Amino acid sequence: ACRDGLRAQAECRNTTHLLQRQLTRTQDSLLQAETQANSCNLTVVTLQESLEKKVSQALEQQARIKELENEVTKLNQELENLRIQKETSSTVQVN
Amino acid sequence: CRDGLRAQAECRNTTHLLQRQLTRTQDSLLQAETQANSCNLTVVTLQESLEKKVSQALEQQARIKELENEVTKLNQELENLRIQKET
Repeated sequence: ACRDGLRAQAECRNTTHLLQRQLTRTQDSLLQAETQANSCNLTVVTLQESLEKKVSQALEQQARIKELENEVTKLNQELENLRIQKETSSTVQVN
Repeated sequence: CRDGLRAQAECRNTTHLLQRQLTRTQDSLLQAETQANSCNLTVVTLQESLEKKVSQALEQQARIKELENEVTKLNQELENLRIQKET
């Protein structure tokens, strides 16, 4: 009889009911994932900020190392010059 | 019956709309998870680059201190030798 109809209507009502709950739960999971992505992005920006500072600082240090190397070379040459002056202090032309 | 045929066609249209919304939301969910996973990789990449740059800055600071010590040393040697000469 119309028993078949009542059963079909119940099935459809149950299915829509279930789908609504699944939809709400999936949307909630979506928003949770988006919340995680947002937080992660701030972490990325913070790391990028710190890396920029360190990259600049490393370059500054390399310039300073170069400056100091040049000074050590200069002072070593001055010491070497004094040693050579002593080495040659008795050297004359004899021919 | 007809009381059921109408109620059924409607409930069918609603089922389909909800199934469509669910699919869309699931797909957006997967995309958001991928954004989070990609971001996680970027974090690891940056953490490792930052660790190397921090370590480089430490090595370079050690070198700077060594060189500064050498400069002071040589400067004093030169001053002692210069005072000694013709005093």
